[PDB]
Amino acid sequence: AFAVDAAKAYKDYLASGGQPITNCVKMLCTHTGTGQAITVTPEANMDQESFGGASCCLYCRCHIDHPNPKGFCDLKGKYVQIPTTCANDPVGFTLKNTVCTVCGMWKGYGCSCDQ
Amino acid sequence: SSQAWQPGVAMPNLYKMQRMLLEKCDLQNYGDSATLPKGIMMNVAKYTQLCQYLNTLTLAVPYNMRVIHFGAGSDKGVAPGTAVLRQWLPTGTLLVDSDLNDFVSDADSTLIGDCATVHTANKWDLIISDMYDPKTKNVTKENDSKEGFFTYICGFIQQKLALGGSVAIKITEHSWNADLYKLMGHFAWWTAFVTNVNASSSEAFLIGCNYLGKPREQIDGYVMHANYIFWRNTNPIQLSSYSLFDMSKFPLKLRGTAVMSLKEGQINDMILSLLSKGRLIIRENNRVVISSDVLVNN
Ligand SMILES: Nc1ncnc2c1ncn2[C@@H]1O[C@H](CSc2ccc(Cl)c(C(=O)O)c2)[C@@H](O)[C@H]1O
Ligand SMILES: [Zn+2]
Ligand SMILES: [Zn+2]
Repeated sequence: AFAVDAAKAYKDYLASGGQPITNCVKMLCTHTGTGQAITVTPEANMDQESFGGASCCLYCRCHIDHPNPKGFCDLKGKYVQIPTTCANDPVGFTLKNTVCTVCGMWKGYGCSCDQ
Repeated sequence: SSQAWQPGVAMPNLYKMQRMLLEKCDLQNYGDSATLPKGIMMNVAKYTQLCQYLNTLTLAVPYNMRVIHFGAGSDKGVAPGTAVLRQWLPTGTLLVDSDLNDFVSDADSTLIGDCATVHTANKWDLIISDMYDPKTKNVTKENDSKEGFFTYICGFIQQKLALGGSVAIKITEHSWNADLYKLMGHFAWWTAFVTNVNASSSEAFLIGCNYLGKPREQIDGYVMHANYIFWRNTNPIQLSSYSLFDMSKFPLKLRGTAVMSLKEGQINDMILSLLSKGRLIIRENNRVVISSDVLVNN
């Protein structure tokens, strides 16, 4: 039943005042993109930064298994859009947030499906 | 310099035609640095400018394009150059990268180990290398042609680059190889390209544009490297990040370049002319299979 819980460990590390994971790969882009969360090319809008996906994945960066049966990664080989106000910690942002399955935007950071 | 709004500066043709003796590289703007956009790493800026320059050349861009990237890791364990290449290349392009040291990457497949351990069944349309051994920078001994990974790269080009394909191979004042310059004469065109963000370094990318598989011109690589250093020594390049701010036309144009299988006896001058124009790739279109040799010991 033992499993390492890296997500909880990083969240607890952050809450205790630890410095976020660095060297996430920030892309140059127009910042006139769709703003969707996870895309095949950078899609940051004026309020976002775009990052290489593998570098923003806790499991990729920590060299640990991805937490699903197939071990598949939702970020590697893609680009992740991070709100500029949260771009100091892209790994923590992707860990803590969810993508709306109908509009593709971050819940609470672009998804307007509930208004 | 109008050059400051370009992504970088290519070695002018007249400098390629000289017969200079090799001198020490002494850059006027040595130690200066470009102001990068907030939070952007040098490696992202450098690869972005390389790709912007490659956008100006007659690259063959087929469907199911195949690109391999050597030296793709960083001491931070990520692959910023691979991330730029994946942004640049058409969606669906197969991108493989490799480094001596482990790293995590956005490439479709990644091989860890010395480049000499890398073997591929297939040929490639574009080869990018950033490999560099910092031990070459020994200002106290003669600057001779280097081997090491350059020997691998030269054989890899001759054996696994599709006709019509292109390369961009990093060199510096001390990290260079005479046979690699000689191989530039086996392309329809070649240059040494300096990014504007890293213009304070003797780094350049040796670019071979549209591979022909035979010598089009005879190049003495010892002379050509001396010519390159002479150009750098007498032409200071103003550091510049200007081109990083306009990405609206960044993606590589999906050209649909024809891919054909031909045996060496059907490459006539009409085929050679299509290859030279970026209009044809010659290789099989089978499955892409790669491997890394593992040395087993106690
Ligand atoms: N034979 C070989 N096979 C496979 N990979 C190889 C290789 N030789 C080098 N590399 C790899 O190329 C990458 C870029 S080289 C480099 C490293 C550190 C610095 Cl600090 C600088 C700099 O000064 O900018 C440049 C490195 O990640 C190295 O691991
Ligand atoms: Zn991952
Ligand atoms: Zn939504």
